[PDB]
Amino acid sequence: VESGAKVLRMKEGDVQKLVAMHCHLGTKNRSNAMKKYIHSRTKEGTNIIDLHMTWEKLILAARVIAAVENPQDVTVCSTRLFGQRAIFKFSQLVGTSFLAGRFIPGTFTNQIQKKFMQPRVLLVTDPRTDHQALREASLVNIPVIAFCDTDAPLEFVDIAIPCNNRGRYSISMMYWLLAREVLRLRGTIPRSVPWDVKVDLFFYRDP
Amino acid sequence: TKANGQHAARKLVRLRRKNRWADKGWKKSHTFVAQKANPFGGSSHAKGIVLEKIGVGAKQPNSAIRKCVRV
Amino acid sequence: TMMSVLANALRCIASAERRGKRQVLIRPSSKVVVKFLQVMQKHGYIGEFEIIDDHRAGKIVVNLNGRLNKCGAICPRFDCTTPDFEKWVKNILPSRQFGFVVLTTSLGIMDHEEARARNTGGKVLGFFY
Amino acid sequence: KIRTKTVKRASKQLVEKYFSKLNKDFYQNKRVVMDVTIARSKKLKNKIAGYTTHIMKRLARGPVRGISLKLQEEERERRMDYVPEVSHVDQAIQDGVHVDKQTFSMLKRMETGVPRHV
Amino acid sequence: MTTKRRNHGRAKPPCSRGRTRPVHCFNCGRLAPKDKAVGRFVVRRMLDQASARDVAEASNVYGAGFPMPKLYMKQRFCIACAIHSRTVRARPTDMRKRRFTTKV
Amino acid sequence: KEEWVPCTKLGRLVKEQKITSLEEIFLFSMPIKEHQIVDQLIKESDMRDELMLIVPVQKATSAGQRTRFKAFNIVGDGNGHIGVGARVGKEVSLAIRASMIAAKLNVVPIRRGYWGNKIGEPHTIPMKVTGKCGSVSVRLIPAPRGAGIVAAPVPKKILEFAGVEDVYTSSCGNTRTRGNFIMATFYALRKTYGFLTPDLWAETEVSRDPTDEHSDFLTMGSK
Amino acid sequence: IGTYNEEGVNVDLYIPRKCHATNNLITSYDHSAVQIAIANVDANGVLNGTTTTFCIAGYLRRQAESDHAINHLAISKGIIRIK
RNA sequence: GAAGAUGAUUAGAGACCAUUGUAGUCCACACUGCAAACGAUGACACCCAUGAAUUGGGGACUCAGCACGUUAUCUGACUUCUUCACGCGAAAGCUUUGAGGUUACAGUCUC
Repeated sequence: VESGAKVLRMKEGDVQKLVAMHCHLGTKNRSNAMKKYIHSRTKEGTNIIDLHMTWEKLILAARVIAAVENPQDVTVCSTRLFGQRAIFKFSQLVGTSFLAGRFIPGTFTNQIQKKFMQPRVLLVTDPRTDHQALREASLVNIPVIAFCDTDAPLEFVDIAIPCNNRGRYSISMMYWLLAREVLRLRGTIPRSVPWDVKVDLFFYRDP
Repeated sequence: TKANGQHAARKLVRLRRKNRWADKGWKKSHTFVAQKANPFGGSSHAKGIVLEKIGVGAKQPNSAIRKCVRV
Repeated sequence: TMMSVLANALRCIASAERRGKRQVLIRPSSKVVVKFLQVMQKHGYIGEFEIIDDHRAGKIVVNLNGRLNKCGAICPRFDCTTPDFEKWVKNILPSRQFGFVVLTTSLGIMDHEEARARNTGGKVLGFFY
Repeated sequence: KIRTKTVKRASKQLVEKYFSKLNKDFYQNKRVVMDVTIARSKKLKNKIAGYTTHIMKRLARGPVRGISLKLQEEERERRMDYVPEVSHVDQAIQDGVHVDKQTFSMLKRMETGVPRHV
Repeated sequence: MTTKRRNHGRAKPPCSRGRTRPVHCFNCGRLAPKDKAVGRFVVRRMLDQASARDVAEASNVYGAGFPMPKLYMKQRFCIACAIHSRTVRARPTDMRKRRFTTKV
Repeated sequence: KEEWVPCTKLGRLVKEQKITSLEEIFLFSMPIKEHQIVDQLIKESDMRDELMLIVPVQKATSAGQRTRFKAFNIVGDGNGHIGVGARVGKEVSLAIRASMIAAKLNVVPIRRGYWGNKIGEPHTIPMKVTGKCGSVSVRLIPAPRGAGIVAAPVPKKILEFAGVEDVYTSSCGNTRTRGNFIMATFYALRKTYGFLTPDLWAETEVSRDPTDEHSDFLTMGSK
Repeated sequence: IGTYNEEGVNVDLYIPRKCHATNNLITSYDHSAVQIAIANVDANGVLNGTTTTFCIAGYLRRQAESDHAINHLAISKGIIRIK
């Protein structure tokens, strides 16, 4: 950003977590528009995402949700179990609205409907199957931020965070980092301590 | 399409002169077979001597009898 | 082949502009193509351009600021005159306000606006909005 | 044979608001249905009664399509609070992490550099 | 008129051949181009299961002794031919474009 | 009318004095989803509502056939706001009432420039524009002052609405299907602001949306 | 800025917004032309308040050129770090 | 196997079907130039994005310092996205392989 003291920069323990829970990898298939994000290819054929790139995307999306002073106008959406849990725990803290399970059409466009809402901003776990959401963000003038599989298209995604959406431990990490840093910039939790509660709360468990 | 060259002129001219013969709104003016065919000679009117009164039918959707004159 | 140098250049610019691209490549170079670019860069429609040398024929490269909407070519190079500035300026352009037709003269290469000023007509070259 | 959506709707609502109804006995569930409801049909009340039995008999397995208020408890059955646990284990106290040589090459060229146990 | 099929019911692409050899039918003797013609591969048994048992009883050097051979053939059919024995059928728009390649 | 309850952010603001003009809504692109947003901001004695067409449509059914009526509305201010509805209803009055709603949603502003003579306030379109619906496409050409509205009576209306008093025009293709001609002409008059001109550019500053600024009072609104 | 008279007086209803990426006029008609507002940050993680703004056109979400352009815009203003 | 012959089918039937059968079907040397000779898309040239393959060449003892395959790149051909981008078209459809870059109408030639 600047002027600034190298603030909100990747660190030892940050990296240590990401590598471990395997969100540094992508999906195996080569991209259709995310070619730049990919850093090489392994001898398992899985495309590694660059760490520096991902990190800056995350800080960016923090600046977005920091600029909404009524967090309830931002939406979170999953259609996948692995992100389901992490949504609920996030909407407690950051105070965002959400719909999870499945997106329902006409929640952002159909007037006669009691599930009607007008977001300022929208998030998604996967732009591929949350797609209905995105196409109703388009016509209401709502920007988007998504957690993009490398394979995934970027259609109707304004800003994109490269991600692995396969498995629980991948997705939980990303929501946890966002939520952390967001609360560090609003309500001023210091970055001096390690953050208060665990990533294990954001893991899907089954009831 | 067409030719945009500087000296292309003669090809354009000869093209038009050919394709106006595919117009019937050119023939009707310039050709004197049309004039000949017309029973007035292309004049506004003409006079004639009445021969016989001829009753003439009508086409299928409107059935009527029409009064006509063989001149 | 190509029978107009200008046509080869300014169909790369137009297409690129409609895709919003911020640089374009141009396959040939001529003394003429230079002058055309120069005009538009003064009036503010182009950032910069480079001419690169292969020592056979150069490859121009241009930086678009996205301020153009079209750059055409009037191919037969028809004769325009001191009265007939009016004619062209109406017929091929969307306006008289910001339409720029570019012409050739003995004097050099210039806008219609400057052509009228020095009172010389000539053969037309290209146009832009 | 097949029952209507009026039946199934009303019976679902009942099983959410009442756990007085809990039986597989037609007879008990009938008498508590009819007194709590105004529906003014014998048919609808007997249907609804038999549906509430059908619900409970299926709940003996577990999965139903019914509606219950049991969801309250099933939600806070999720206790994921453990002292590090999976968090710092994965970060390796000495538990180890090993990963591709491309990953290695990336890490050491970062400003952060490699973290320990990798 | 209207381009009902892009490939025109052929495995022949535009601007390559424009001529592929005719091939007879094993039904009606009709000729059509090879690419148009409707290929199938049969793998026809020489005994029903019911009879296979009975013959394998009387066998010693065969059946149990060696697995029974089958008659293999390629069958190239006409369009009309195929449709009438209902081994090819009309499909909705979305499905007509699908192919399964040369695999079964 | 009957008492009105906004379900739209915009709607709330408009019912208050917060958004006081169309311009604010337009300038930071936002859809108008309630026709009541137009009526409140732009007072009656500026608005006009004409019915450009009413026609029967028929849908085939075994034995007797059901019928319906298509109709168009056109709407706007002579100060440079226009908007064209079209809708369908099974009776006359239905489709009429419906049209006027849709019309007031579809409202779009109009840029008017000059021909190269500057006096008074704009009398002329700023440039040539085209619009196309079906095979018809219209070419609006800017005219000198005192030209009048040189077009057919169908577009003459549509141009009068948009504050254009000096124009020269021609159409192409099949123009004798009325409906297509209307939509065409309207898409033309949009395309003005869709075209970049030197006079406009200066890297003009943006500022916060009315929605964002007023977020607090929308929260209070929800309560 | 905008059309003027010979008297220098503005005649326009409004002057439309700029899309910084392509330098093209954002229409009222385009509702996919989103205004993204990021909140700046200083040392000690304190928000300066919303200051900077981007505007993206609706012709950049019809093929998703959006992400690409946002980066070039950001990186130039020092918001996003590159090595 | 046209023509012809015979038997059926049928109210009538060289019919469609069945059994036959001449010209023809083949080759050489002459003519004919009449096809849905179609991609119903004239020829040359420029610009134009998404993914996975195939076909040739090139790049990183004994017909043998060889042949094949994989990774990656390139030039030349044929085409698919049954997730082809922009755009065009009345629509069906067309998409570096144009019917796109065209009322903001002009690269060149021809029928």
